[PDB]
Amino acid sequence: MSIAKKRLAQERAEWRKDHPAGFSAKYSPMSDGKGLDIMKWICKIPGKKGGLWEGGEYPLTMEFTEDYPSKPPKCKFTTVLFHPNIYPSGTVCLSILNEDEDWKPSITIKQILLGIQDLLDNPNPNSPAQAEPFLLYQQDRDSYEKKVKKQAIEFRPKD
Repeated sequence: MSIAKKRLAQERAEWRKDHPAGFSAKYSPMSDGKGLDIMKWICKIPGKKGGLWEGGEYPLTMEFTEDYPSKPPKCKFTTVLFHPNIYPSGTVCLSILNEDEDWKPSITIKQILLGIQDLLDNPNPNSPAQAEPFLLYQQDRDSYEKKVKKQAIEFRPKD
């Protein structure tokens, strides 16, 4: 019994018990269609009300290794966001997701997803993972805010 999988099952159980509304966090379907992959989760983050990202839903994967809760998961936005701290790969750059910075083993999935949501509204000037939104954020905020708002519309759930 892996200690990673033991922890992940608890996280999922707790998540179902209580989680923020509008968020989603599930095991991903395995490509062969046979059951779910506990080591790769598919998540959704709603734009925070009142922020630039409001109205959007942002799909993100969390991939865990057998080293987890010791090592953080890797979080990647499925479609890349126009944001200073999201790499062109979609990968989230966030101190609590860095084992050499603020990652600690007790941190929950809920805490990660809320942390990332907060990041969306509050970019961090020292870890710029994407050059142009970082540039615009610093020097032409009005233009940044219009591009972000436009994108938020693009990520509105289908209807």
